[PDB]
Amino acid sequence: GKKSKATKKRLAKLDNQNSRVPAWVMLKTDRRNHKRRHWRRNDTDE
Amino acid sequence: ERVVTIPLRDARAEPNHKRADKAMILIREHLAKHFSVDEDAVRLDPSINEAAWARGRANTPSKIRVRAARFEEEGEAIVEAE
Amino acid sequence: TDLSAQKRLAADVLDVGKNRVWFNPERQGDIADAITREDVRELVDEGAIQAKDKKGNSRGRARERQKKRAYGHQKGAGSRKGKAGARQNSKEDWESRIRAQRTKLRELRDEGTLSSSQYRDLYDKAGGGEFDSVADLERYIDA
Amino acid sequence: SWDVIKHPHVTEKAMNDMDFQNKLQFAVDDRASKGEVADAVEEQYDVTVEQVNTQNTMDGEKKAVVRLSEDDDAQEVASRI
Amino acid sequence: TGAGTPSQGKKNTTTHTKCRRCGEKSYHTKKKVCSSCGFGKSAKRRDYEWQSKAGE
RNA sequence: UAUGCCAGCUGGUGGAUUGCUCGGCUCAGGCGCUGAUGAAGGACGUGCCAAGCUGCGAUAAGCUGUGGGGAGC
RNA sequence: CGUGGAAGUCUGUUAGAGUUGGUGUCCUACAAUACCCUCUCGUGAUCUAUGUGUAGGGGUGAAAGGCCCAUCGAGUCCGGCA
RNA sequence: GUCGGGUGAGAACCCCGACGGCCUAAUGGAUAAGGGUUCCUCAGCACUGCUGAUCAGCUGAGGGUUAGCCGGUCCUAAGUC
RNA sequence: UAGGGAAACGUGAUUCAACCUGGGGCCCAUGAAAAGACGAGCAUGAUGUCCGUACCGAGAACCGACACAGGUGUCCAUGGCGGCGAAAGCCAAGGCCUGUCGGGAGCAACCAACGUUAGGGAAUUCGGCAAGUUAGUCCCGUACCUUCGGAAGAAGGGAUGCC
RNA sequence: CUGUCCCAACGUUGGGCCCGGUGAACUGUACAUUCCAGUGCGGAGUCUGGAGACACCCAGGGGGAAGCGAAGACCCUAUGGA
Ligand SMILES: [Cl-]
Ligand SMILES: [Cl-]
Ligand SMILES: [Mg+2]
Ligand SMILES: [Mg+2]
Ligand SMILES: [Mg+2]
Ligand SMILES: [Mg+2]
Ligand SMILES: [Mg+2]
Ligand SMILES: [Mg+2]
Ligand SMILES: [Mg+2]
Ligand SMILES: [Mg+2]
Ligand SMILES: [Mg+2]
Ligand SMILES: [Mg+2]
Ligand SMILES: [Mg+2]
Ligand SMILES: [Mg+2]
Ligand code: NA
Ligand code: NA
Ligand code: NA
Ligand code: NA
Ligand code: NA
Ligand code: NA
Ligand code: NA
Ligand code: NA
Ligand code: NA
Ligand code: NA
Ligand code: NA
Ligand code: NA
Ligand SMILES: [Sr+2]
Ligand SMILES: [Sr+2]
Ligand SMILES: [Sr+2]
Ligand SMILES: [Sr+2]
Ligand SMILES: [Sr+2]
Ligand SMILES: [Sr+2]
Ligand SMILES: [Sr+2]
Ligand SMILES: [Sr+2]
Ligand SMILES: [Sr+2]
Ligand SMILES: [Sr+2]
Ligand SMILES: [Sr+2]
Ligand SMILES: [Sr+2]
Ligand SMILES: [Sr+2]
Ligand SMILES: [Sr+2]
Ligand SMILES: [Sr+2]
Ligand SMILES: [Sr+2]
Ligand SMILES: [Sr+2]
Ligand SMILES: [Sr+2]
Ligand SMILES: [Sr+2]
Ligand SMILES: [Sr+2]
Ligand SMILES: [Sr+2]
Ligand SMILES: [Sr+2]
Ligand SMILES: [Sr+2]
Ligand SMILES: [Sr+2]
Ligand SMILES: [Sr+2]
Repeated sequence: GKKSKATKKRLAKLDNQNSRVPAWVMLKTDRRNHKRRHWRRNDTDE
Repeated sequence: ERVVTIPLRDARAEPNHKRADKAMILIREHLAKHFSVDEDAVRLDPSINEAAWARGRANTPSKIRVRAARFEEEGEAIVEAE
Repeated sequence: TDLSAQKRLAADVLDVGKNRVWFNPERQGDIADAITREDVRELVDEGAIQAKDKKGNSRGRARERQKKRAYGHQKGAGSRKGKAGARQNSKEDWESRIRAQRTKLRELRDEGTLSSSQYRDLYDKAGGGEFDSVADLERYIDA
Repeated sequence: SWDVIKHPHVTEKAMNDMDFQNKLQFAVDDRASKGEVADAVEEQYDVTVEQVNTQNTMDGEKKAVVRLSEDDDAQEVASRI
Repeated sequence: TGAGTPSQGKKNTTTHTKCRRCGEKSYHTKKKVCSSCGFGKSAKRRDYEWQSKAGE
């Protein structure tokens, strides 16, 4: 499949949203990424 | 150290297409009994492996001449074909 | 030590398949430190990384058989598997036969042996399939 | 309004292009053309750009590979900034 | 051929995509119409009274 | 007496119960239009380190003025 | 006699399409229609990818009430509705 | 698959060699759709993996896709708006 | 006196996919369109932006809730022996040991797939279901019936290796 | 023509059995070592009378639990539906 520029920006964003909650937020809140999406297990849009 | 003749006729009990694998077990079992050591301690030089797998996995020779040496503190045996 | 990454690089460096590249068992640690392609090329020069020779099927037993068949042997009724017209195409055999017969008659006209009246009579008979071979054509011309 | 050059792209592959091919890599704005990237580099750094190669990265940004002339040295330009 | 599992293998067509107007994955790229907001069909947004209970 | 039955004791498992309420539900009073000066909504951005929410819009958790406020942020 | 090479033509696990029997295997499956062997068609009313059209008392149907996204003697969703 | 060896706290299944096999319209090569980072490197084993794992399509962090002449882009098709 | 190769760094031939160019035949079937190019020269210089580009493409990267024995289009149809063959079987190039749990018991009963069974030979069974028999090629030879096409590979008989 | 049969045998490969590791589901009112008779809503492990019965575990083929699976499609009924 051939992706467009906008489709690429969205996929790019979804990949960034897939990073873990930083180590410092755990210490600041004194103690979970609920939007964890896998390439196989989960499904994106379009 | 001595030269022994290992009979591999008990490899017929195991299915035909897997005779070579059982032949290798039988060699390790024989040398451990006759040299009074553990099966983990017996080391078979690749020459024995190639001798038993010569005609494939199914046609293993009924006998095999083998030269084995015995030494060390815990006790072990290095073995090869001749 | 995991040398599978290097096996991929060596196979591209030597331009040989992954299954044909050999690594020295005594030099595993030196190959484990081989990060780049320049590191691999250096180990190829050192002889540590080598490419095995590719197999080629021996045509010797086929050649002996080709000699026998060219001499007319081993083509008996017990060796034929295909039908007759499958072994030799009839349309192609007629093309071979009639072209040869028309080339003979063309030469005999230029030679002066046959006149444009005798030639026409034979060409039309050849196109009607009156002659089996070129020898059978000559056997008709000579009386 | 949007600026053309966002920040320099400094990675291992970016340094190889700088040391051997005299190329400076930049993370630019995705609406910028090859010509607009060329002009902005010649103005912000005082160099002469020969060729620009753009790629839309899987980061949502546009990566531009900018080749300088022989008069300019990429290693010297990246060291001052 | 079964209408079940073996007919699922042919399903590689893209129809419903992210909509320019509402953002839902309902823009039918073959019909050029959105099944959620009505983009491509109407200037007005697709809303219906049956999307909620009669007295609500 | 093994396998084992019934009740209990100590410890688990589980999360009922009791207590608690940053949420709801309902009633009442007030108030009440926005948009081509491009709304509402959505997308993507925006933080030193930033995934979610909130905010904000390339001037991007914010800029200016007046008033309040006050030693903190 | 040769030439020619016709054909909803024949043999064919060529690719490909189909699915007769085993009422085999499976039947908390590998699988909400699968596995194996056997069997049928295979230059044509052939097979096939992609694009495109026809919509629910309506389509589509070489007709079996077949098919219209595991849903059909009237699809699915939500509403009427407690 | 087997015998040796490598790394490792730990090795039947991670890596090397040898021997022994399997695939030939595919189990090889290039691709469409579709997927969407699954690609590469490093570090890992709590999750995932029909057992184990030092391995991995898994976890985390970095990195990676460069075109006048390959596609899109342009043209018109059934047809659609 | 590019590139590539450790080296040599060939020459002729046959059969010839691709590609080129012709002749014939068929249709109650007649086998796109448009942009564009040609027509219509040469120098020199400049410009040539924008979007895609990773990887999988499958018995683990797609659809089927799964690392699913299912499903899923295209090009490689000219690798060798074999043979009519893009058939079988075997083997290169390439790929793989991941159709991913192992160890042990001459390893019983029982089951799935399967081999061989004397004499008899369908007695089995609703029924030869299952299995088996036959088989490729050449030669000889071939009935009833027929819409004269066919029946037909009728049937039946012989042959078949190697040197 | 032949293991379809007379009439069954031996063998082969994968299971099956033992060990390490992984690890479900169906089902469950209770009690429950049953058997022969009887009785009972006339088809009882549980009632009555007798008989038998030391507990536990392994493998088996499935006699019984009118076994498990599905609020019977048959039939009738409903001022039911299509
Ligand atoms: Cl492309
Ligand atoms: Cl011609
Ligand atoms: Mg990432
Ligand atoms: Mg002919
Ligand atoms: Mg580009
Ligand atoms: Mg279609
Ligand atoms: Mg009917
Ligand atoms: Mg690693
Ligand atoms: Mg798998
Ligand atoms: Mg007999
Ligand atoms: Mg039969
Ligand atoms: Mg009922
Ligand atoms: Mg009825
Ligand atoms: Mg009615
Ligand atoms: Na997905
Ligand atoms: Na950045
Ligand atoms: Na017990
Ligand atoms: Na108000
Ligand atoms: Na954040
Ligand atoms: Na004729
Ligand atoms: Na079938
Ligand atoms: Na309807
Ligand atoms: Na494994
Ligand atoms: Na050949
Ligand atoms: Na039998
Ligand atoms: Na029973
Ligand atoms: Sr999936
Ligand atoms: Sr990145
Ligand atoms: Sr399809
Ligand atoms: Sr419309
Ligand atoms: Sr409305
Ligand atoms: Sr049947
Ligand atoms: Sr099975
Ligand atoms: Sr079934
Ligand atoms: Sr069968
Ligand atoms: Sr046929
Ligand atoms: Sr035909
Ligand atoms: Sr309702
Ligand atoms: Sr490929
Ligand atoms: Sr561990
Ligand atoms: Sr990988
Ligand atoms: Sr590629
Ligand atoms: Sr497949
Ligand atoms: Sr199938
Ligand atoms: Sr090979
Ligand atoms: Sr595994
Ligand atoms: Sr025999
Ligand atoms: Sr009979
Ligand atoms: Sr005969
Ligand atoms: Sr009693
Ligand atoms: Sr049983």
